[PDB]
Amino acid sequence: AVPFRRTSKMKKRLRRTHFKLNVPGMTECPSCGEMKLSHRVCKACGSYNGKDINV
Amino acid sequence: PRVKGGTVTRKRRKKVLKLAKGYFGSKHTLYKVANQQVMKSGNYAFRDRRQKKRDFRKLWITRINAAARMNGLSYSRLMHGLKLSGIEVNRKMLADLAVNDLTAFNQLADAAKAQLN
Amino acid sequence: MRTTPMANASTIERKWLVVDAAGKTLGRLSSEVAAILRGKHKPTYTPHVDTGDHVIIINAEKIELTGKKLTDKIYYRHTQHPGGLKSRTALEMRTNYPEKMLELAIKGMLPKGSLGRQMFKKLNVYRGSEHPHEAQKPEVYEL
Amino acid sequence: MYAIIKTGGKQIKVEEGQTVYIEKLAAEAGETVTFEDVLFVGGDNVKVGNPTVEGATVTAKVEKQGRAKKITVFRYKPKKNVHKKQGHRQPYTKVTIEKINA
Amino acid sequence: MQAKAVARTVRIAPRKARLVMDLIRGKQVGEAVSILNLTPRAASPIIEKVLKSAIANAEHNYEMDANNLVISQAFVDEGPTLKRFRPRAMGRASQINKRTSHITIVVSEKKE
RNA sequence: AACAGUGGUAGGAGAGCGUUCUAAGGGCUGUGAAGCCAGACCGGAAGGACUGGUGGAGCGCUUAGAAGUGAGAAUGCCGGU
RNA sequence: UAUCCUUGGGAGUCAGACUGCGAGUGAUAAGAUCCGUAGUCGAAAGGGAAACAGCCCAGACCGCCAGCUAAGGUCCCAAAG
RNA sequence: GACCGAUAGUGAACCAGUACCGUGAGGGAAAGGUGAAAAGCACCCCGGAAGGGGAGUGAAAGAGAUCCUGAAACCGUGUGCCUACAAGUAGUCAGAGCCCGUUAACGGGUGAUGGCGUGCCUUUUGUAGAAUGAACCGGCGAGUUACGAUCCCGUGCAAGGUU
Repeated sequence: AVPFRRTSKMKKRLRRTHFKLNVPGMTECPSCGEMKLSHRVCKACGSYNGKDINV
Repeated sequence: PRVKGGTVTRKRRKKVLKLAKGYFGSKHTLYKVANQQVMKSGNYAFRDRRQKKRDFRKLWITRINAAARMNGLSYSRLMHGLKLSGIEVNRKMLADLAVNDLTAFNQLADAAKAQLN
Repeated sequence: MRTTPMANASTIERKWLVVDAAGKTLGRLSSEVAAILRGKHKPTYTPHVDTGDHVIIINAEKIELTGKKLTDKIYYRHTQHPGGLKSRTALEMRTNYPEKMLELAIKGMLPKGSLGRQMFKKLNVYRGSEHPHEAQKPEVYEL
Repeated sequence: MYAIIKTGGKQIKVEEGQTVYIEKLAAEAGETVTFEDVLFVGGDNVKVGNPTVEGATVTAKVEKQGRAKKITVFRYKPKKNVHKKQGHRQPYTKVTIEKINA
Repeated sequence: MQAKAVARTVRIAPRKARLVMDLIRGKQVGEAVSILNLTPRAASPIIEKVLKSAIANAEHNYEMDANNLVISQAFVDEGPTLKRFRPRAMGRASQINKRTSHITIVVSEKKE
């Protein structure tokens, strides 16, 4: 068993789609004006049970 | 004395792919498969011009036969009785007039029965 | 010409009628019902665009096969499961589920692909009393 | 008015005040032709039986000759390689009725 | 009107980039950029890079507003394909394709 | 005019069409030639041609004669994918 | 005379395949073996046989939503008592 | 030169007996185009850079340094129509909704129902095959030329033709 046909656009697309990449579950943190990582340390104000590191 | 190539060949090719246009993205983007669709479409056409004309008979009669039944009469003796009443079939096709005016078909059905009494 | 009087897709009939299968020989009843479902009855186009008449039975009782085959006409189907071939005799089909030997007996007499089995489902049958309909006030009839 | 006329070997349904696709029996451009081969007038009256009604005579204003578009004819013979093509054009005429004289 | 830049000849598959590409379309620029900047994905900073230059160019050079921009539309197509042999087992050779692709983006104002 | 008609593989027979080329009577083109793509475009039985867009410098109807003269087929051939 | 006949220019074909009718073999296991005849398919549609090359209706040079009809049917599918 | 025009014409148009291959004599490739004029982008900005983005150049920059005209296969983006109860070499015939629109036939776009349809060659009695060949598209490619023989048919002469 190995391909017997060239494979049309219809078959190929039905396969490769029905699922798609999505962005991570980042939250918008208005305390630094940029996205943070939900329930994880923020990349611009340190938010995760205290805020003190802006790196 | 050497042939042009290109353009000339693409003229001949275009006819096939135009007749096979509107299908898929594999039935006229591919020449060798487009060829096969043109054969089918042309053959289909010609046979069906005669097939359809006989099918119309096998369509009007079906409608008429039912309508006739709602006036106490069957198609076989309807058609006969019409010829007995004036020497007119009056076209089975044109007895489509049972849709347009119900009144006409009703009295013409009774007129059929008249010579069968 | 090139065309003729015909049905439209805005042409809707779909009348509801009481009918009984009780004391009816069957294939005398079911055949003539199948004709009307197929669109034949109308003076207008029969298969392209059509509306039949939906029919609801109240009482479905005794069917006559006029011999010994009333109680011994064995029905069959082959359905996916390792047990395959399941069989049910006429005698017990009449006793319970007599609906489904009158249901598949008008499907068997209808042609049609997709739309035909859709309109078909609106036909019902029962052995006791069936007609909750009162919107269209189903008209009595017997063949 | 409901009426029917002979168009050679066939008949066509005809009302009044409407165009009809007919066979060329001679009817070119702006002229006037009649159908005295009419055989039904009614739609509330009957004239069957009565082949050819002489109580009527349809009048038509000839409204152009058109021509039916080509339609593919073809013979493919598979495994025998034939390729006979044709397209069926053929002219036909059109007339418009507007008055069925009694 | 539009904010515009394009990247030509960029090692990244059409297929790979296609996923991320559709996901930023119709999206607010301010949100899209921030997200992309820190992700484990490697096509993310590249599509970001081009997007930021579209903003940059639009303002500085021909005058536009960067506070009104969204992402109008975008697409990705394979550019040239540079076949290279990689000695495949069994005395054979295969053609690995180090792709160089054309990431196309049309940013624009739509909140102006 | 009337009258009859059988049009199917192997083949036989009769006419044409396009393509390149030389020829003598003629004619277009930078304000857009050749090539390219769309038109519900028209005229063919079929082989066969018109307008807009792109393009950016050459093109061709008749009359004749000549060919590297028209591909869906031998894991055909070369490039692209 | 859509006949023979004579001459000149090109053929293609060599298990045909299948069926009925008539004679012979098994005094008639065998997609068993032979011929006189015609048919069809080959090469040529469609109709009826569920479909089912070769039985049966029959021969497609083109459109008509005109009619009659064959084999074969008329309760539904499968036109139609 | 009634020779060919980047697959043609020499193996080799072009920095080819080169590249590339075997121990070896030797075998042995592909590859043309920015403008008429380089004026091949002054000047600037962002991209770490790779690139672009404005401006200028010039008839032309969809001629901007990998570029003539640049099709088709191939792959994304936008839009009209359409599909989540169904049976198919995808059309054909016929209705029907929605959308659109013809210079003229007055016309295109689509697919929701019904009837009907099993690719082509190879090879035939029969392949739709569970026989033979093809990933696809484009271009490329196989009935020839000469001299005898025998007929054809067009003309000049024709008891003459012919060096």
